Amino acid sequence: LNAKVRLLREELQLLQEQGSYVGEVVRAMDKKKVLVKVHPEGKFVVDVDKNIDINDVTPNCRVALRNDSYTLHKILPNKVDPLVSLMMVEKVPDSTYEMIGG
Amino acid sequence: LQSVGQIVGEVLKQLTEEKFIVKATNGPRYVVGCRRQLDKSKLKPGTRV
Amino acid sequence: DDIQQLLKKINELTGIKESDTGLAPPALWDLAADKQTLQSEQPLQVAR
Amino acid sequence: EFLHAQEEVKRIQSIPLVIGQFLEAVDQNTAIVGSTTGSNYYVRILSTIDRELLKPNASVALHKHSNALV
Amino acid sequence: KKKTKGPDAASKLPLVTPHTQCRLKLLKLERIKDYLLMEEEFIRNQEQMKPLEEKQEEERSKVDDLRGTPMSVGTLEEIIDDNHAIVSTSVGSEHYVSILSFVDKDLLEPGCSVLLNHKVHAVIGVLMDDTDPLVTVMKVEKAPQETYADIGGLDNQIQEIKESVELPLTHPEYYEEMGIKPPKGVILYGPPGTGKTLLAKAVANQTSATFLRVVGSELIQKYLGDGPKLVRELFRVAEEHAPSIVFIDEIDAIGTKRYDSNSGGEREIQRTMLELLNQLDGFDSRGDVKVIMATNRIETLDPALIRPGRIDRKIEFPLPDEKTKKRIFQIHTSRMTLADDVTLDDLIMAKDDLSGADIKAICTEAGLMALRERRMKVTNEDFKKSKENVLYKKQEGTPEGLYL
Amino acid sequence: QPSGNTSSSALMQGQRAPQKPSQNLV
Ligand SMILES: Nc1ncnc2c1ncn2[C@@H]1O[C@H](COP(=O)(O)OP(=O)(O)OP(=O)(O)O)[C@@H](O)[C@H]1O
Ligand SMILES: [Mg+2]
Repeated sequence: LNAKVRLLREELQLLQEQGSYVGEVVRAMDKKKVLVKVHPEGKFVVDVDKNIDINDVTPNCRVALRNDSYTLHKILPNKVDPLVSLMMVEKVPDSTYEMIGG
Repeated sequence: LQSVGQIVGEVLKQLTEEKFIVKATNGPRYVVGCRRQLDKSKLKPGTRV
Repeated sequence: DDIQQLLKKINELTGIKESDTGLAPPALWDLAADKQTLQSEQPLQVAR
Repeated sequence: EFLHAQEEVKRIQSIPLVIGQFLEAVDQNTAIVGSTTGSNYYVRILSTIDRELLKPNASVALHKHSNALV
Repeated sequence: KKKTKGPDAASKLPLVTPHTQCRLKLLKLERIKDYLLMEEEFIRNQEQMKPLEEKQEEERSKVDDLRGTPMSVGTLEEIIDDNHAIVSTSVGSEHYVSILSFVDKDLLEPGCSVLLNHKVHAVIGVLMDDTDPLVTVMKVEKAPQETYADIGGLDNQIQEIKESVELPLTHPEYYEEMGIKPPKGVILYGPPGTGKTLLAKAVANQTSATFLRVVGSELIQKYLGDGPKLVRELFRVAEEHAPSIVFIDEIDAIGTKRYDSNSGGEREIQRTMLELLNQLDGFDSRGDVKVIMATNRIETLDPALIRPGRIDRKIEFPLPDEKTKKRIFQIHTSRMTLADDVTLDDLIMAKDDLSGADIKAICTEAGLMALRERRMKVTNEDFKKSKENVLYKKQEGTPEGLYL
Repeated sequence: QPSGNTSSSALMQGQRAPQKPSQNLV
């Protein structure tokens, strides 16, 4: 019982948190600086945190920026447009292969 | 002198007995409730609010 | 196979350098950095 | 104490919140959603919503202040 | 000095000249591998045994903190007074900001991007370069694999294009003595499936200048002002670099007759075409840039793109004759194991209408049909089946010999 | 002359918002 309530309390604690922006990288820079392009508008030069190495960073990727002070947060799945839903059939409850006949 | 001004928008569909989806003129849309004594029968989709 | 793999590795181990901020020689900075540049952010305003 | 904690967690979405639209899911309890005001965001998700309803796109609810997905 | 050669070539070493399972190749690639491992080891020791570091001069951190941590990028537009320039942000909001020291007040010029602070919004630096990731991506850096050895015999065309794009670089003594400007524009036209892109690949494989490659229906954006600006930046980045060359493929998507009609999007297409047309040969200068432009139908082009002065040489690729078919067959089946029975004479002479890609497909189909019955060596009947059973869609004409 | 035509698009300019000034003048 104690473990269960502790877990729930911690989750509630975490939900009280601020969001973050997502940004496109155009190129890295020297001495821990990146050049990013925030979605609404802007062209910023931002700093990385301690848990990410620059060599992970390459042009045209998605990074998360802390909204409080514009720092690199992490690197996340690369871009795609909205039209991928109709593409890549995900389940195939389809016909078999032997009912063709001829 | 103490009035406030208010946003004008339109009711989209009704969602549940107390929840409505509404949209501003040029802002985003929102999910909202409806006030005390407000005769909800009038709240047809498309009405001005 | 391992040729191309080590190619990938050797190219990643290389990135770039910039030195493109336009900073002047330190003599031009003078001690003006503290004296008036520090005393220039707060006194003025943007004035659109 | 457990009862009281559930009581607090219940009143986290009974708020006049905003509609976004789902964009992508990265891993468990985390996603990327673009709000109707532009400004594409990246936020946790609540621990009680069913997962298999949000693959390609959807009308999702976003907390007014924290942008937490509900 | 401009950005210089900026060469684009991996091209490690091709010598696999044995082209079989011989020892020479094994020892040679052994040498290649051990040199590459040696260089990797050197760079590891270079990065591992660095003992010296202070790198702050007790003031670099001072300048770093004086400027804000999340610096933003803006566009200078005027400089009315010293220490009081005027800049603007993205949204077009100007601000009468100040100019601080520690910024070389030499290289700033109206229209150049600058680095600005947040809280006070003054100018704190200059951004050296700004190229969007739609033009740097067009560039090539790993050369494609082919070379002149694979071409099936086009001596006239090869010699022509070599005098066009390659010769003025290596041996530029003659042209000055004669007093001529070498040609700058080339069109490659003809039926489909003949080799127009092979010469592009082969030229890009062996060169010394920068190579830029663009496909036709890509110079188009929807915001009414991006097309022509992107074209202008393309030519700017080409010219600031080395003696580069640009390859525009499948043009007819861009240039077609410039007529007058109703819709605004088509007006945008025409506007972009016309901007490129100016860029290539307009007012004062052109620079040291060559342009190759490839298409499979030519009559539907605007007469203003083709006139000499803008495009100086036109090169037609015709269907192969019986001399060339033997060369093509000899090339595409070189690395094939093959039986003593077959004679390519019958295949080349029986038909009189086919092209390079067609020959390649015949080769692969025949080899696969030989595999079908659990064999490796190829025989004559396999080639017969390959030619006749598929690889032929048909057409009709001149019925029943009205002429005799 | 029937129509199957198309067109381009201009952007939406309205994007700016005010922000709290943080001048430090004594
Ligand atoms: N003379 C030749 N020697 C060797 N290979 C050839 C020759 N002519 C054609 N080929 C073959 O043709 C193909 C090259 O494509 P090609 O350059 O003909 O296309 P294209 O003319 O650009 O066609 P499209 O109109 O489809 O774009 C390769 O498979 C190449 O092997
Ligand atoms: Mg082609």
